[PDB]
Amino acid sequence: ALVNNMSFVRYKEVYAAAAEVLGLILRYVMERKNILEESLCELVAKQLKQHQNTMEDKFIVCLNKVTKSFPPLADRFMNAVFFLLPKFHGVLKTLCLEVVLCRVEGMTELYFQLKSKDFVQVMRHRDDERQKVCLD
Amino acid sequence: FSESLRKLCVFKKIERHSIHWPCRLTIGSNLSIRIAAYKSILQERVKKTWTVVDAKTLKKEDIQKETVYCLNDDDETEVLKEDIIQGFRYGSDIVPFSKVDEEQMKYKSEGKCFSVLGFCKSSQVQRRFFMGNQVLKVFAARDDEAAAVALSSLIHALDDLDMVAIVRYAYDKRANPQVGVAFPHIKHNYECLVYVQLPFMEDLRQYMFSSLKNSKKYAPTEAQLNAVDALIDSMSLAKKDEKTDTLEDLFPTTKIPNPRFQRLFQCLLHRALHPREPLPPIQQHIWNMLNPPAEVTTKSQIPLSKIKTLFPLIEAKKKDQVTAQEIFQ
Amino acid sequence: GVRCSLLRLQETLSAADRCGAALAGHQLIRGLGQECVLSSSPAVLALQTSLVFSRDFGLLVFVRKSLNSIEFRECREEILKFLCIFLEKMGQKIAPYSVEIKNTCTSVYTKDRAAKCKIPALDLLIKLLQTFRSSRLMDEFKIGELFSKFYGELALKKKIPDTVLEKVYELLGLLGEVHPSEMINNAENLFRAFLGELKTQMTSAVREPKLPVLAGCLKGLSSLLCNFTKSMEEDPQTSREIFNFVLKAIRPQIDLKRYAVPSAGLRLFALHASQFSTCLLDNYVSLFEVLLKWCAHTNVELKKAALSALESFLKQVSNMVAKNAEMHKNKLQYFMEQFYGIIRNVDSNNKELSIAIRGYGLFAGPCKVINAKDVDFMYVELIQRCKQMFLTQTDTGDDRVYQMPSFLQSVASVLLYLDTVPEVYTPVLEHLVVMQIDSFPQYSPKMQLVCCRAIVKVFLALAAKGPVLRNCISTVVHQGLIRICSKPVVGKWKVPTYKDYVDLFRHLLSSDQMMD
Amino acid sequence: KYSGRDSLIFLVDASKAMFESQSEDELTPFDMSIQCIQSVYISKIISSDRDLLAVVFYGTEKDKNSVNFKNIYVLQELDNPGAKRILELDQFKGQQGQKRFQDMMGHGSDYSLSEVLWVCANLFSDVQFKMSHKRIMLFTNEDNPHGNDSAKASRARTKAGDLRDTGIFLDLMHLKKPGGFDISLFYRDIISSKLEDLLRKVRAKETRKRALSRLKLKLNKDIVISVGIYNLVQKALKPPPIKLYRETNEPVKTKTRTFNTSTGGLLLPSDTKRSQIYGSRQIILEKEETEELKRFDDPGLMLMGFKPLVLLKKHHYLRPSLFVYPEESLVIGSSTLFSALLIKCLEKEVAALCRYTPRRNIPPYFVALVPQEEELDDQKIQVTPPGFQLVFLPFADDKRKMPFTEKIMATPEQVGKMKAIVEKLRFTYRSDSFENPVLQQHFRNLEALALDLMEPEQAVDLTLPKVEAMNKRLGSLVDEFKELVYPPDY
DNA sequence: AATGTTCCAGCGGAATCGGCAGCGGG
DNA sequence: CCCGCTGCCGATTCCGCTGGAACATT
Repeated sequence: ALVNNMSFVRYKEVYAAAAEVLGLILRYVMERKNILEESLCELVAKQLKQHQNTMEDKFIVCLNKVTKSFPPLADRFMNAVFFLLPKFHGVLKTLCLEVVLCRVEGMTELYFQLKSKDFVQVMRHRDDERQKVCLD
Repeated sequence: FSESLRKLCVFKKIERHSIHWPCRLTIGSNLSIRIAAYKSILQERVKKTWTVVDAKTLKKEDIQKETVYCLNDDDETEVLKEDIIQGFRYGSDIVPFSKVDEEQMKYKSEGKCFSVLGFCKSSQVQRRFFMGNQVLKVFAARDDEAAAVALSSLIHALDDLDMVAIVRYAYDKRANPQVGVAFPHIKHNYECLVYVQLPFMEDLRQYMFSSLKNSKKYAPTEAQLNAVDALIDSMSLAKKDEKTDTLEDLFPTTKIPNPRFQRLFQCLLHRALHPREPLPPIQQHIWNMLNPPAEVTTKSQIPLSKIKTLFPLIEAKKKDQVTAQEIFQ
Repeated sequence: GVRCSLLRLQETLSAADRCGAALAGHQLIRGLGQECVLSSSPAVLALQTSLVFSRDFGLLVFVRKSLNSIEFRECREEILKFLCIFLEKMGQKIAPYSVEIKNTCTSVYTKDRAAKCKIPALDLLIKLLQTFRSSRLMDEFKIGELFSKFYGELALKKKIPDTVLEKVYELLGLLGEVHPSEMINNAENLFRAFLGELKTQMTSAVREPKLPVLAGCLKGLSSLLCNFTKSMEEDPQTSREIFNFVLKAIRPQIDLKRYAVPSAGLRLFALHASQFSTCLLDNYVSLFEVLLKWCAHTNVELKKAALSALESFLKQVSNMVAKNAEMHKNKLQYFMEQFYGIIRNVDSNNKELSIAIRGYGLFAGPCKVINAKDVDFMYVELIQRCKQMFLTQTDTGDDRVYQMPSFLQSVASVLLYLDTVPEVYTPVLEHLVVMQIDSFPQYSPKMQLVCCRAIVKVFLALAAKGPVLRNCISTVVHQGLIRICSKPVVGKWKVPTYKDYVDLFRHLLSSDQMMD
Repeated sequence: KYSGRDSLIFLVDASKAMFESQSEDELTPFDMSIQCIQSVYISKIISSDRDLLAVVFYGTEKDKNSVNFKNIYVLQELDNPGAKRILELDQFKGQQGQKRFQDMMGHGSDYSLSEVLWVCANLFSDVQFKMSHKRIMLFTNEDNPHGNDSAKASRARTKAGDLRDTGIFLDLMHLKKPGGFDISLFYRDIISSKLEDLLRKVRAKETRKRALSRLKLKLNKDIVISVGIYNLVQKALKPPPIKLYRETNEPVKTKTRTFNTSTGGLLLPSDTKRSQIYGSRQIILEKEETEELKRFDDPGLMLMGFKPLVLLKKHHYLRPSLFVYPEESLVIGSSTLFSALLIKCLEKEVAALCRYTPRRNIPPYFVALVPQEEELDDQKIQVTPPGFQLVFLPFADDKRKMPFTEKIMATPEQVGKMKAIVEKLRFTYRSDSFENPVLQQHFRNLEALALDLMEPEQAVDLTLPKVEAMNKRLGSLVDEFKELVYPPDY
């Protein structure tokens, strides 16, 4: 019931807030490690999957919120994040870049991945918020 | 004076037998029956066009509409009709070679025909695939009516069976060839062969619809089922009466005339007689003509209320179509 | 910054991979425009103005050369948008390039197909025609052929988006407003056009009205009515139809959001009420009701224009009744009843108190026609009421200095009409004028215009009586200087030193002519 | 989604084994793949000319792609089909095209099968459109692109699943190395020959799905169920011509207007009226008046009652039937009433009767909502959906009366021989496949004109009768019919 | 003249998207 | 009075269907 309302995509203060709280909870259960962490991680990945291919914008909003406090969830979804990156414009592309920033370390190549997604041009886009994330 | 207004009975034996279209049934290439197709049930339109006349002089010849094809230059650099060839969208581009080329290489129908393509036994021709704008009826040719008896034999062989005929029909050389069905029929005053068009393969469309039988969100309650049963029974428009043990036809919509041209006639009459008065109202006999008799409505209110109070919330209504005349008064 | 991106924006036009080059071009345009807008230094600012409007590279060249290419539509949009901003940051210092820009707009409108590009072009052309109102350039803007083109657009084109019919109609009106000498021979047709389209959009019994077309047609009619008066004096056919349409557009219909038709209709009213006058006395009850209820609508822009419309309505009806205030005494009685009912009503709406008392003072004129004594009853009722509230009432324990300008205007309006000033309220009137001079800083801006107008109207009022009262001007000015010079100079209020009064006198002794 | 254009990337194998024809002179499989892609372009350029198509070559020598992997050549980034691209692929037909391919990019190399999948993913991910299906057709015959490496195989499987999760479905048609499907590849893991259809199945068709009307079926006072009125069968017709400028082949931007009240001057749509001259006198009224005299009801369906399906006789056809199907999003709970009515009407064999009004200002017209039952099986034969069929009912003058003054029967023995003939010619009508000769010929002529190849094909008219076939399959009984009672008699 | 075809014009579904209001904070 | 988001709702674009008017033929 906790993760369900993250599928109630009509008010940000509902699904986005649920995603924030979910990230906090899941980081907590990871830190104070207990056998509820993988179950919740997979459960949350389930609704994220259900959003990934039908509502990309809400998918990335929720994924950004969760990875604000729980980076390691992004590993399952960085492939989808990269596939979606060329199709976003505005704040959503910034959210995608923050998501990929969360897990920059440990990514095997990340440079073919970025140049392929035309990283140099997106860096010259006129926006102080996104430029900063690109430089990070 | 009730039904005479309600029906076209006031017109009788005034309209002539419309037109015979002469052709020949060809089964294979040897059998041939001289046939006359009479056009039959067919959409009716008014035969007069509203003519654009300029105001304050009411003269048609006083105005001429032009149509120039200029260009997309910085100014509208007009070109002439002699400098124009029709193209066709093909992918992302436009194909020239307008009219004489396609006149040469267009399909040629090889003249009119009513050849038979075979026969279909069962309901492979079901009414939801009729596709025409008209319905023909072919009878016969007179003057040594060997054709008429031959077609009588054909009709009886088709209707004693459930068999139907698939036909390649073409009006003339220029008409696009069509393929259709040929109904047997059951009439005693006469015996025809009724033809309707039939779809090509790029006409019909496959659309996927979620089922309602295997639906859990919309499973109907048996109380709802019997409420709907009561409504249907209370709202029937057919009956068995007059001690004939046969079903009659109440409210025969196939008999009343089109209100469109009737109301147009009355509006034209009123505006001709009274040029200053505004639009008349719709005659009350018109509305009474287009409504079921009172007994079914009176029988129906109660089951209607049962369904209204018994079926789930008919909830969402947030739409409107307000008109300028009523939004500014 | 610029001409680094401008050259790149030029070279993106010839580069392959269009719609991929278009994104880079759009980003170049956005960054370039953002750099240009933010720079405030006339040297760099002029350099940017020259570079943007260059002839080899430059925004207009890009627009004209990227015009047979759909891929750049967004870019074109952006550029036109930016220019509407740049023309606003600038002024007549776009004048050298104006014709250039004008041509560009026209060309875009006739070659681009997206309404999202036609709209910015028409907006820029409207703002050009508005920036260079009276200038040498207007004869160079080929206004006659511009009108010929856009008036052809009304017939020789079928079904435009209506987000561009709005702009086309508004521009056709603005052509009549500015440089009317070249519109002289073709305004009549234009009038018919408006009276045509408006009619449909407001009288169709078959189709939902197009609100944007309504707003545009009303705005264009408003502009056209300047320089091309349609008065009931000589046109009691067209003017009545104009009034009927305005009335329909402002009256309370079914509760409508998207306040754009009432707004334009009653702006037209506020600007040209005098033009259609006889109709204005035939609907005074309903007009007054509608205008009042609009004034309370709480919409920040509808309320303003509604108040202006009410002011013009009251002014016109007062003038009309004053000429013949014998068979219109019913209307005098009605309006006095309404103003008194407002005053007697315990509301916190200072706006309606202000309009009530100001209309009371306005109608004081025609009231003396029927009695010649109620004008003397006024300026005593009014002076006493105004002394009891701005002269002794809670010296600082309230906030009702808001309606002092309206009271003082009312007094000025009243006393212009009475002879034989009661000569014992002269000191109190002087004290009110002195105190409003003293309380000028206490007002917000755009509320300082009204009080300066009130002060100057009072000064004009009692300067037309006789030298005996012209001495009161000397005394009141002397007292105002006494007060403002006697101030210290190095849930909270502020303190004025002397600065806040400067514009005050700068308005009083120099800037009344365009105001009085 | 409605505006979701379909995508398809063609991934063909050029390594070594498709430039030799397995010791045959029939067709090299590379040529077979090029033929297939030509077929798909020419089909979707008139069937689905909004879908995106791409051709990518792997195993080549030189490379081209946004990542610069080796041996991957994207011939065409995915976009709408056109004549230019069909010609660009046509230059690789046959052995002459084979050597042309050899010289422009050159086959033979060590491809990865994990860089190429990545290139396909990038292609899919670099477009700015809503895509309904991402699919990749792999044209290859080899079984083990990993014949000497297992890390390569693991990376390929990884990237295949990595494609699959993003909704990219890889399907493989294998160009039969010996000419017959006995090479059974074990890659059921990677994928989700059936190819003759892909050579030529759909000569011409279209794609869509849309409401065509969103109305309210009102139970005559307040019980309103929202409902869509779909068009199951439509009578498609050839696209309209485009006026094109001779000297440059450009659209010409027509503009029509009316003017010259004997003076010369544009007439606005407000200074004209509409008249009809009857007999001697002329009746005049304005445009909104001539639009409003045809106005009876608001758009929607209103029940007039119920009639059993028996007494509406099924030769009263004048307008192709439509398809009522419940729409809940406008008013909630409509589907429940719709299902109840469907079930009850089916069990009673009674069709509803309504007064139909599709648009705002249009005369009402009587229709019959005939229930139809969804049919389906284990094979999932979804060939009719549940709902209602709007049969349009004629009024009184849409009917026409005929001579009818002819009544002559035939003896009950010609019926037997006609029965012989008809049961001889009895055949199952069809599921499809009577495509319009005029439309198909137009498409073929247009293909020829755009690709200016040789000269236009001749569409084989399925509509024509196989006259000799009937003549031979009847034999000696039609003449027996001709002269049994009625000789010519001269 | 009867009709079928072509052409032009108008309405609506669906997706997109921008800004218009109104609603809290400063 | 400002200032700022943020729902959301209106209009555009793109299709597609229908209707009406014009065409050309025996």
